[PDB]
Amino acid sequence: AEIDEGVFETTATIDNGSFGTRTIRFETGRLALQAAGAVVAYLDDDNMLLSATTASKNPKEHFDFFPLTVDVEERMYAAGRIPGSFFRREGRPSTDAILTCRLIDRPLRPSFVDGLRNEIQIVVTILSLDPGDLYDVLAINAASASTQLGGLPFSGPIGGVRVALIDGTWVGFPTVDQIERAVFDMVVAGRIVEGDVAIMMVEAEATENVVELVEGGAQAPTESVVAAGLEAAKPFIAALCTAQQELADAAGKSGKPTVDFPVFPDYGEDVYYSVSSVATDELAAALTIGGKAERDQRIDEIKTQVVQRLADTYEGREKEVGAALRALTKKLVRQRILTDHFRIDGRGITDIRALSAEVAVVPRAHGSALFERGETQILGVTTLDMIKMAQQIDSLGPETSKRYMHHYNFPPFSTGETGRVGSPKRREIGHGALAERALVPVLPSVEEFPYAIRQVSEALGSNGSTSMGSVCASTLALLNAGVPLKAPVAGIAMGLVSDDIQVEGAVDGVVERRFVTLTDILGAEDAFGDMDFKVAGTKDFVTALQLDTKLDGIPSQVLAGALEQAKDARLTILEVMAEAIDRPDEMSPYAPRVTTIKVPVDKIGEVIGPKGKVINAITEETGAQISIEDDGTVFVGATDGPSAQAAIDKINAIANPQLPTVGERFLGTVVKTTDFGAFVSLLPGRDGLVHISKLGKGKRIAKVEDVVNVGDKLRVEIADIDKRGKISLI
Amino acid sequence: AEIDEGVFETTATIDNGSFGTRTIRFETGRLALQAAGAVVAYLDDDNMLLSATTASKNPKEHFDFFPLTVDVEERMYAAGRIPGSFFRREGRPSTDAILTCRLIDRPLRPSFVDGLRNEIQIVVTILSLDPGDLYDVLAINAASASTQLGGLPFSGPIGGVRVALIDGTWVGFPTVDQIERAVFDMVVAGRIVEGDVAIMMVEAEATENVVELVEGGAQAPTESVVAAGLEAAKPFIAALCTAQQELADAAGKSGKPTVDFPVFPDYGEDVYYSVSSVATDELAAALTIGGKAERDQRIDEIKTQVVQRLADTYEGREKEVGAALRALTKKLVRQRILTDHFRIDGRGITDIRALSAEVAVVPRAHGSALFERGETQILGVTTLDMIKMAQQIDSLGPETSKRYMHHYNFPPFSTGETGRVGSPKRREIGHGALAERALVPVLPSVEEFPYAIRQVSEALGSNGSTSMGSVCASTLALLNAGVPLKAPVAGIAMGLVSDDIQVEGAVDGVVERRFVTLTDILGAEDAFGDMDFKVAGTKDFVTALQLDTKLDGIPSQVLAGALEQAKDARLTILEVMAEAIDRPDEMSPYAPRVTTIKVPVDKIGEVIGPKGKVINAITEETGAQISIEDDGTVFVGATDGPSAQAAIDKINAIANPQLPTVGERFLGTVVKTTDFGAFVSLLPGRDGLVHISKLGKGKRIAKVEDVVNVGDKLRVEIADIDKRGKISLI
Amino acid sequence: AMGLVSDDIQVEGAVDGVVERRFVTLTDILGAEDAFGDMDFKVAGTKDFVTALQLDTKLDGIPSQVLAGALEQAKDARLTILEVMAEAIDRPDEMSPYAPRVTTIKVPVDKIGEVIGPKGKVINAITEETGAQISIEDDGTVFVGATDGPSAQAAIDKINAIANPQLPTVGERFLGTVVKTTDFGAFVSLLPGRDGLVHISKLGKGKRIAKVEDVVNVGDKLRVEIADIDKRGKISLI
Repeated sequence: AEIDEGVFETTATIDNGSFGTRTIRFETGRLALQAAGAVVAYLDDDNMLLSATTASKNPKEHFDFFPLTVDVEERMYAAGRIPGSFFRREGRPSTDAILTCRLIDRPLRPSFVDGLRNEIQIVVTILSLDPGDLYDVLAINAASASTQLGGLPFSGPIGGVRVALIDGTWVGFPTVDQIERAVFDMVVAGRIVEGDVAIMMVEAEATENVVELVEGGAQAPTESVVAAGLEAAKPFIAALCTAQQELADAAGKSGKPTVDFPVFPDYGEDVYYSVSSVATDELAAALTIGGKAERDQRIDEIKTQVVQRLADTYEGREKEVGAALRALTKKLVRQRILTDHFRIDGRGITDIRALSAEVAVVPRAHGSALFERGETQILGVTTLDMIKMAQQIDSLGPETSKRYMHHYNFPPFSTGETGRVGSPKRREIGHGALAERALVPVLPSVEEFPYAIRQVSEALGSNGSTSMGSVCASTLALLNAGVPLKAPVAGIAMGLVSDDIQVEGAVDGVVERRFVTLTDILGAEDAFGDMDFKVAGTKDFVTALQLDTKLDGIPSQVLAGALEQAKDARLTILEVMAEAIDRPDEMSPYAPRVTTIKVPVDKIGEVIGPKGKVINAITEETGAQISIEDDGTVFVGATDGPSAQAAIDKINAIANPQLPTVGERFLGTVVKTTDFGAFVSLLPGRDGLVHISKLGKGKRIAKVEDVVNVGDKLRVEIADIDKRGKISLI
Repeated sequence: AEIDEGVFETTATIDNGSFGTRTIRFETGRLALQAAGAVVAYLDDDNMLLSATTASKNPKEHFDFFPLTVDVEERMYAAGRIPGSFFRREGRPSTDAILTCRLIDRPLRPSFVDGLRNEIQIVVTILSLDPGDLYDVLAINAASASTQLGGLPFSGPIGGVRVALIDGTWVGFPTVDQIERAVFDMVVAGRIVEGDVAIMMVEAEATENVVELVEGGAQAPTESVVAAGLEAAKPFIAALCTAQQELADAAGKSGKPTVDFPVFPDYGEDVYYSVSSVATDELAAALTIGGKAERDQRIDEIKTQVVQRLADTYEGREKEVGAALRALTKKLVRQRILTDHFRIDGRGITDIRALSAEVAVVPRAHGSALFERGETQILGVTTLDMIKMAQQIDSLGPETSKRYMHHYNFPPFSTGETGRVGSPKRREIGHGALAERALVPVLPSVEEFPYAIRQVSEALGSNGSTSMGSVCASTLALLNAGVPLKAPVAGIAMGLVSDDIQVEGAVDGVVERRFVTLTDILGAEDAFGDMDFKVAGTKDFVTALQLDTKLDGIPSQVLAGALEQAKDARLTILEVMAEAIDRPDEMSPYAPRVTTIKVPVDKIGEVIGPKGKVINAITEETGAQISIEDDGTVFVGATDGPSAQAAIDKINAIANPQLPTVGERFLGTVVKTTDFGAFVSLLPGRDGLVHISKLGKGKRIAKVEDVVNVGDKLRVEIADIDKRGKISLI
Repeated sequence: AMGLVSDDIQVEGAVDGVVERRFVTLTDILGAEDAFGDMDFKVAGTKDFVTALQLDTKLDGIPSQVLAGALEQAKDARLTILEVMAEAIDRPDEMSPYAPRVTTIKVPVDKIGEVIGPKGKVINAITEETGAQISIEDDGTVFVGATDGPSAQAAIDKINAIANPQLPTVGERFLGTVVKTTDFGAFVSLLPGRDGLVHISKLGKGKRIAKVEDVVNVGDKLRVEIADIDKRGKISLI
């Protein structure tokens, strides 16, 4: 066992009520000795991931941001399988790997000492994944433990758990079974400070059967239930963080940092003091008028005047004074928004910016959308095709066949600046994943609507948040394409500014926490904002959330009000949508007309046979571009409507030995006809059953050469064909 | 022939005894006129490669190493075939191309003028490759000729041949047939200096059936036969290098270079004199204590004092100072490892550094290994799967279907420095290929153990040599995986330094040639070493070897002793290794439990025709999807223990039932009937036949139902036992 | 490739203006000539008709009268290089044995369905047993292939010995042996993938059958003779 010193193990016990108990263990020191921090993780004792963070000794100069680059080596051998690629090796990390990478990276950057320059990378390699489990929460927990153990400057460990509303109860670290049983899952990452846990980050979800459960008996996910879920997630985070700190202080490390890290602040305190003291009041006075027409030009001219005024004094320093002006205008806009609460546009705080939506723009495509909310412009397009082609990833997760894949784009010409175009970055994948995760539950079932949907959310220009516009374009396109949505979906971005300055407060202690939740966020608004939710859902139940608290948010009182404002914005957006388009439109004939049919499973051997030919010939000659389906039950389709109907008739005629019903005719492949009998060579192995006396009128033949006379008028017609499957007359 | 004025050609003849003679020819000037070097190569007038070397005129400053970038354009059209990729074009060079790239790049860097910075690239393209031939040795020979002809600063031409021991005889440049017949194939590359050949590189091998040949009558490949192979390869190298030299000096070139090359010495001569003078004997005396604790403190003390007596004196020159310190340090440690006969560890030379091994670490995977030799900690995991999926590369080489693929990993957090994780570099591929080539001979055959083995050698912190640890972890993962290895195999890196020192001699200079063979290598040890083997083999016969002599090694007396030291090291490894685990373990349930069965090929098309369907559907309804392969092997997905056991049981009881006996009662049914008879399908392996004439008990029978009415029991009765053993139903 | 330079200069003329547009079309281009050139064609074609062009006017070219002459110069150079061609090689050479000699045949759709049909595992079995890969489409064309030239002659031999047996001459008889028979008929592999029938007229060679068990036994002697063979690859027995 642990006979040697250096392998420090701990436990993280979670009850999860009466739905089973799972244990989480962190063991350090046995592996990856050289890396600064080598914690591993255990769930149920059948899950194993190893985390490691390594600090570059040589500091970086040309960098100006924090170069924290996280990555997950999602090795294929954790489950008992071999990669299916042409090279038999894991390639570039898949979509789920990049999603988990963004999941781990997001609640780590704010919790770092400002202005760190030495390159820091966190590696989380997967080693064993039981089926039905997700490698998200314990991965981020392990990474937090790893960066904690290494002695890096870190503001305490962060825990991460998944909760799920299953039958009115929340469970931690659920498996796929309860995830299907539950109606609403979210990940929650947080840190405890001063004895209270603060929700650093939460990424929500709606399952693939939430509508059925809500109709079948459940509670509609709303602000109350998500608040309850946060409350239920708090104790699990507390337990995880306590376990992490027990591990950290057990090793005797994470106390005094033996290795110091040179910090690179953007601006000095002296230049800050000088700039603020020389330009504290005139800039505020010029801002307070808010001309809304030339106020911007006035503020630029103040920046120019101040920078020429204090650029002669100090030579060779340019960026720091710009950052100092940024911080100045920062403090002024926050005090202004906490005292009189004006937005950059100058209008109210509880009203959405002007918007407009158009439908049926792209001519040939099966759908279109021009959701044009203010400056943000998003174009969405559907492309319906046969269930033959769809997302078919292979990875450690249990997901195998994605019917609905939601691509995305951030072309450089949209933002207003140049840049290379090619493989999308991680932000693109994250936003597209959020859009798909938000729009999945309302999409219809497979059986009612057997089709493959692909949605591309082109971004034709964007100022701030742009994923919600992508969701709106996606729903517009889905209704225009003919997909029978259960309920149109919509999204909106929700900001919030904290209270850093009180009312005067020289002798009076009062905290006017005027938690202004701005109805929408601009790029500058997100720059000087402190909070963001970006919720999205239908009229009744939310679908996605993304909260990225910097620190010590914990409103616990106005979160309901912010959710209510988001809900009001969502209903306004949906009302404008309904004024634009309301009901699922008729399906446009340019799409392939695939009509489902029902056949017995054992009868497929007669329908398709041993993967036979002639199917491609009929595809070329008529347009029956159907191929071998994985499910077996074949749904043939054709692009043109009349062609689709003709295909239905001819395949229904050729594939089956159809009963001689009323008006039934036989149209097969007649290659040979002879007079010494008859043969139906439909498919090898089996032959069409015939009756000897119903064809020969109860008379036999002796010879073919002499007996068969030239002149035999064959007035032979079948009278009755029964379904017994044998030959017997009276 | 001389078919042009200015095109010079020559020959390279080899006897190869009675196993055929293959002429080798190089002709220059006919192709690639513009590049500085235009050598092409011929083997048996049916193999063609063209080698070119181009020197960049503009010097490179920011570079500090030698930027010799070599690459082989393994053009797919050398054989008569088209690339099978989605774009019909050769993509990134395949594994064998990278292997040849490392094969050529390895014994060229030492044979260059020190401190060269001008970019030099060698391109070796393929044009024709007869099947059964390997494009390795003539490629490096042609590249050597190309670099010699171009007038580049070069030590001298190098020759390389592939020599294989067959039936006690060595044959150079063999085809695949003799290679399969042979038991040991070696590629030797070296130059000739002062009239004597010097072996500059060796890369050994063991064939795919070496053990069966050696047990069928042969000699076990040992140290003596390795020395014999080196001796037999010497004349071929001599002849090849002679041909290269006559080709070069025939052109009138390769004497005084018209084009000169400016060099960038690492450290200056004067700074070397200064550093030596200030730290001649003080540094030696300080290091003589061998404290091994504060040595870093005192060398940094020397560094700071060197700063304060030279950096003020000489400014703008800092890196070459440190180069001087490290060169002088390597000089002292070399002379001391000669005189005092001790290494960095401080203990005996013929002593293996501490080690430990563990088994069954990764829970879910089919195997594991924690070979933890000192600092270099390595991990290995097996993953058994079906034959249908495996490596199926297409290239010029005759290898098509690879069963055992041995991946490798060098994650950045291992060494303790940051890095970019993604596509592996050339060193990763080279080490992984060496490991796979060392392990392949002992792995069992297809028929006894039909499985697809894929193993990854994760590196969890490595200091110096790490491929041998990968091989050890490989044999552990295979042993724990359940595959019956013929004999476990390991290997230990072998170090050795030359002797520039003398026996005292205050006035004369003598030769004291005590070749101390370091039995383990650290990174610094190989940095200031001159000899490294990395041998690996079982108790009886070696499998791999990698010799990389710096220059003028030619021991010829102690190579056997060093190999015996390696033999003792690997015997100690294997003893501890068996102390860890000895015999192949029982097969783990999580693996796909495949059984072995045989079927008539001609008879599959009657009842086994469905194959891809029907059976899969029913066994998925019963909960075990089976991917039955056409070869007869039962490829079934065996995930759960009880499920897998029931699956293999039903399969064994359904596909190969115990052969029927007289008196067995089973109730079958007929499904097909026509005018020419009826097919009876009861069991595979015997197609029973029935008729209607015998159904009348030796009397004419027009109808059957007329005799039997309701209430009669159709008990299967043994009416009579005839000598023919043929009966009919009732 | 044809390259020309525009005459931006006049004949002296400090004040005189003469349009002496010496549009010199350089018949061959070097790298430096392209660098300081002003016109690129890269025209290519056969003796009769051109195929490709690539025009790269820098600025204000519009010759409209000397492009014809440039094309004639290109045609002359093309004819010269094609004469050098003809001196080098003239007619398509012999089809090299090393490359895969694939020979095609044309048969109707009915022949395809009988021989292979739905492309089951029989195609793979034939490929493994002989070494010939066959790609068949129902568009009317029949591609039958084998990589090696010897494999190709083996494949054509099997096709023209199974589908198209040679018609025997007068006086020759062939004696064959069967490995397993039946009573319903013979499982002779005249057409793969299909089993025929033997009529009641020729079962007894003109003899009626009276008793099944008492007289007729299993293991009797039966001879088969060909009636007629067509060139369509059929074996019609009546």
